[PDB]
Amino acid sequence: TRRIRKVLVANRGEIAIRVFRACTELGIRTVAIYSKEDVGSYHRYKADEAYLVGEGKKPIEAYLDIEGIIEIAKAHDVDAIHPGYGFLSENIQFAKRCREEGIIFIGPNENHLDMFGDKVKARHAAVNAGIPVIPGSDGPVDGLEDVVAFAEAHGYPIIIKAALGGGGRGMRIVRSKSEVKEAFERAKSEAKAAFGSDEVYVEKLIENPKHIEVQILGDYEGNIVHLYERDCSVQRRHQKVVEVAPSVSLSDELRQRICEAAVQLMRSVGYVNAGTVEFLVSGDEFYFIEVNPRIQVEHTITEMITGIDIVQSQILIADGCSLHSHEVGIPKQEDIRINGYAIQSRVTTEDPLNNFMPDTGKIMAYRSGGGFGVRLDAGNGFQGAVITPYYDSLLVKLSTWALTFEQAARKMLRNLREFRIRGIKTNIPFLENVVQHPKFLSGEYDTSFIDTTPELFVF
Amino acid sequence: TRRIRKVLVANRGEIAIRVFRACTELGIRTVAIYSKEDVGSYHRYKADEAYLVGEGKKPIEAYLDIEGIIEIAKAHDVDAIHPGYGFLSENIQFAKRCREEGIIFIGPNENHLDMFGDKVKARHAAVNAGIPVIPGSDGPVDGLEDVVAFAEAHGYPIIIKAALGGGGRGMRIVRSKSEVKEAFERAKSEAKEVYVEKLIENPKHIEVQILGDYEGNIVHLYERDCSVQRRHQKVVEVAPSVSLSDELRQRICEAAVQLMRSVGYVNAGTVEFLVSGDEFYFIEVNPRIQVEHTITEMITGIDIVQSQILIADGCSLHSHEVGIPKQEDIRINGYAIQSRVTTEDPLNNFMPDTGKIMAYRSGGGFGVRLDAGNGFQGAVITPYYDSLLVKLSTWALTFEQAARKMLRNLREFRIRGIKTNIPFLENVVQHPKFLSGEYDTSFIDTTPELFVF
Repeated sequence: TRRIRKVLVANRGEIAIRVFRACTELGIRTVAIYSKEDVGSYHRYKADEAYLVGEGKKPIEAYLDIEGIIEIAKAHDVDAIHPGYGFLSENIQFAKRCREEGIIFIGPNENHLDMFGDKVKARHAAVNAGIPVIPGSDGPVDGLEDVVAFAEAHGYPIIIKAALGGGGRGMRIVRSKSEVKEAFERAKSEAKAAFGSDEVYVEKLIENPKHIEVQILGDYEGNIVHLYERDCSVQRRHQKVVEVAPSVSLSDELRQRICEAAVQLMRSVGYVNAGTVEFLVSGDEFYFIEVNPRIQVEHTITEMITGIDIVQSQILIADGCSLHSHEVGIPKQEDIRINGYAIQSRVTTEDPLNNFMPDTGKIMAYRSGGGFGVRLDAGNGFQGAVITPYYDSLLVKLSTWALTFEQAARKMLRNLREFRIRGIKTNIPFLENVVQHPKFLSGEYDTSFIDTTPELFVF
Repeated sequence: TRRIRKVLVANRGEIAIRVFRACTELGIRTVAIYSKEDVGSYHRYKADEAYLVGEGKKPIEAYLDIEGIIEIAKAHDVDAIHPGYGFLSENIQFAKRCREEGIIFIGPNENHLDMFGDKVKARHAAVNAGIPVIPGSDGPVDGLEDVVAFAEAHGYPIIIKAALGGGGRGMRIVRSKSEVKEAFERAKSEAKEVYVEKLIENPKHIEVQILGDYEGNIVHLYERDCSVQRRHQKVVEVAPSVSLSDELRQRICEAAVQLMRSVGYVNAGTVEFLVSGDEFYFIEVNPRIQVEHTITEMITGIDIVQSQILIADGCSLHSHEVGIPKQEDIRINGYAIQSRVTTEDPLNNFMPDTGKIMAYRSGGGFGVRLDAGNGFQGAVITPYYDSLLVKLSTWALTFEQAARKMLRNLREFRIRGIKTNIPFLENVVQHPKFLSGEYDTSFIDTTPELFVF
């Protein structure tokens, strides 16, 4: 039976607002939480009722207050909590505590949150399921001949990483065999000097990939569907900037192989609810790299090309409904379709002329464009608002759909342009630069785009 | 260009919450007004701001205080007012004051309101546009032989009415020539000067949605079928009409466009017709939005309220912002049905029940729109307004499916603490005559079972 009368969103800003709408639409009452920091936040007011959480804790911590949140749910007849993204949404402790208190958790099961929070467990999950992964040594290599033969087996470019460098430091790229001997000896002595261990791993470098992600929905009855892919190749220093759906110049036969790859893995683990599978792509090959056991900021553009409300589905799936049930109403795979293109970006208070440091303060004048095929998910982008340093400094999330990619791009550019802000800086001039650039407009581009095109940083 | 940054909704309940949605989806800030009575009304908390209006007036008059509404709008920097339906939404003096105070009126011009708020002025605009109307004597008849001849030209059945009387209190049907002699004779004695009209009996009731811009552009969004009526009240609307020919559909829609173009109508409006076989007849223009507007949005995929706001902001029908395709490219897909759940107890003559809702749960889901009025747990339903719990609209690829969803969702409502009309709504939507897709305005009033429970 449907149990969910009232839902609490344990989150803030645009994604809280997003789930409030989904709830109201479904006839479900809502509960927002806010920190002292958010006593003036827009989201506090878009819920049917709001309660202060994590009092005396810090700005970020007050949303991590697992016991105070749950104390609120039980205190006000909450049946289920939506975790949105990016706070407790992937936290195992939260989910099982909900389960103990008899509060439903909109999201997959804990063994899902665990298996996909560990890169090793996931890598194993994917190989078990028959999906390709990026070739790497499992431990640190024994010696030079190992790196040589790894390279003979997988082809350069390769990359050698210090063991204790963790991620992101003590890494060395090798493009040729004439390059490997010195590059290895060096990678040892340098990791030993900087971290204290000479141990290094090797990986296959998949260079300048397209970053392709697939949306997934599973019910408790084992049904799985993909809502096709979103293209997240437009990135600055590896952080997402503009997502496109579907991927413009992705082979449609390649589109197929990828998506099936994603369902085959999620079915093999019986993923329940909403989740995404990420791949890196080069030519005809693709490699699994991550699963996000939750919804994502950019879910919007898939909803637009498919016509499926993803957040409404999350809730219904959480109350026991199946993907093809009357209420969820998602069709069989072969009848799900994409129509046109959709693009998203996120207007922030990041000052591109100040190393993108987030500006703070009070927005004196605020006005936006909007319209058909335009979607305005506001964070705290409104006139008179007070933007603090504590959070995601997100003014509004902007999603634009049109029949043709070219059209979707004009729509985005035109609506970034229609914005009038007074009182704080924003990242609009950079967003403007990115989506107006011939390379993006070409539909054909990979993850090296932004980092490699310097004119994007002239204002 | 565009000037709308803030809109006040001069209304309450579902229609005001519906416009609050559109506004937010456009980056537009929202203000609500509530009467003292609606101090715990849901819509008050759904707007960005909210101010008590008409304090010290009756409940209805509260939402009729033009000067109190203007005041709130000026004091709070409102650029435009949405009247919704059913209060000041057709009030020429309301639109006049807005223009006066340079406040945009989300709706057509004052002359549109005037000509279409009068049956005579309306009939003349329809006629002057080449649109068929229902036959009548342009004045009182001179004697019996004129009635005879009127019916010979237009055909029985005819209707005889008194002048000092009015529609209803002074009206008599005549089906054959045998009656006219005695009927005409009676009408003269009873009414004690008479008029004659053709009777369009058991007509289907079809209305066409129209939109126009300040550039002179006009599109229809096809028709809604409102035949299903209890005592001429609308109970269940369907779109598109299930058993209405395409030729006839096309003919009826063009009639609506032709007529609205000829008057330069602007913003949202509806042209009502009565259809009989292959003939149809103009009867009314609703120069505002209607309750049923949901089901037309659903089949066409066009957001009418948002188009309303953008059109009043100067935006062209086919501009980037409004985004409506060429008339020829506008399509309909699937079917949509609307129902309104109220506290009308059909076991107490449909008298509106009041009180505190102790328990409330509804269904919901894909293809289901819930436009809440005051149907929520812990709500207190007063006898003063529309007494609406929730306006229910369902869409599906086929009519049968859309009917089943509507029926299925009605059955999921759990309401404890007060009566509703779901018992009637269910009987109506489950009946095979309605499911057949082939019914007219006589359906409800000639099917008694609908009132057994």
